Amino acid sequence: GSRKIIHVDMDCFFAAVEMRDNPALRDIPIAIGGSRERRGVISTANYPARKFGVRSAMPTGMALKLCPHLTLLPGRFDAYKEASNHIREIFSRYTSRIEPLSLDEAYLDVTDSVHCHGSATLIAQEIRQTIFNELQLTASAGVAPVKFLAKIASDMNKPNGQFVITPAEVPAFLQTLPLAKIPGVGKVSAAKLEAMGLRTCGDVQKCDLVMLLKRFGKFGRILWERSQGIDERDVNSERLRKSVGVERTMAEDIHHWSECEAIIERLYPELERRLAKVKPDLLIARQGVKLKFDDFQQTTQEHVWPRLNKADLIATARKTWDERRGGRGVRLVGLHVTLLDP
DNA sequence: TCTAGGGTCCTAGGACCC
DNA sequence: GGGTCCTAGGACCC
Ligand SMILES: Cc1cn([C@H]2C[C@H](O)[C@@H](COP(=O)(O)NP(=O)(O)OP(=O)(O)O)O2)c(=O)[nH]c1=O
Ligand SMILES: [Mg+2]
Ligand SMILES: [Mg+2]
Repeated sequence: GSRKIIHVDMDCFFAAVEMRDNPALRDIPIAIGGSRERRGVISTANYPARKFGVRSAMPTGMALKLCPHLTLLPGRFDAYKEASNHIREIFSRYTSRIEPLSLDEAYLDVTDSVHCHGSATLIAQEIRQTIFNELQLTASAGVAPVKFLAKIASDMNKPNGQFVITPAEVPAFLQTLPLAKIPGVGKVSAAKLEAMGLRTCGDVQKCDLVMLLKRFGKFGRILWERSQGIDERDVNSERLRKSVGVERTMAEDIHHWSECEAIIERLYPELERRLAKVKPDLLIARQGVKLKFDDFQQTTQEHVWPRLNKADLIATARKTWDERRGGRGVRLVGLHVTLLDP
């Protein structure tokens, strides 16, 4: 009962789309992100820009100090979305067991595919080809017996490549796998783990499960499992959006409620529009707001509420402003909704 | 250099129920 | 005291 799992992952996604649509962007360093003056960060960068050290999540300020000729694009989301719709129609030609993780990424469980003589490797290659014809965008892929290994595999041979891991390669693959490459282990976790001489899955193999649950709860089980190649999570295909939010970071910290209110007036129409798309009657489970202060502490307050409603979001924001700002400057105001359950 | 905006999932206490 | 809902917040992903 080995499953055949594919992870497909578009190369340089936003930047690739911008380079296809404008060829002159191809060989010069580019990134999608907001300007330095807008306090922006980098969404992604093309390869000529990564060469300079530009990365996603990097303050644009730093990107420019690292790469002064950086061309900065604002991003065209409908174009990325269009591409994402296309690559999912392509997957559906191969299986209906498709679990998208974002615009540019999806798991596929092809275990029971009678397609490329049942070869998970050919299906992958054939998906990547056909995405490139049809879209002029390259993708990379990872083939493995479980979700997370397929994900790690998809990074191993990018851009425009793939990587297969068979059950037989699994133990050698894990011995040296750093924990930080496990999805769900980021900076903080990696540092706590490294603080106790745990760097690889091989280090974790040697640990006791009881102590691991004691010092991490459910996370430590997951760590213990994945360190062993164990990942019983099924490719889902039935997931639904749970929430929607709209937030803006000001060029300068605000200090007056009039300013906050004015921000909210512009945020609201945008949230209404985006919600109307998926819930015309605007019916919801919870609505609330978000402030982030100059000490980067962020606070949210949200409450049960039957329908998107501007005035209540403003009143809630005023309470929050008045009750938990303690004279700090404010860098960010946000609106938020929790969707109904079914 | 100076730290986005779109989300998901998990944890933890009190309310509330039984 | 165990479920589960409510609200707040953190880590992480893309
Ligand atoms: C990680 C990340 C990605 N994104 C956007 C831009 C990317 O083009 C897109 C896909 O994410 P990715 O697969 O993590 N990165 P990528 O596709 O640009 O690069 P790679 O080729 O997959 O390494 O999502 C951000 O807007 N902020 C982020 O911090
Ligand atoms: Mg990608
Ligand atoms: Mg991705």
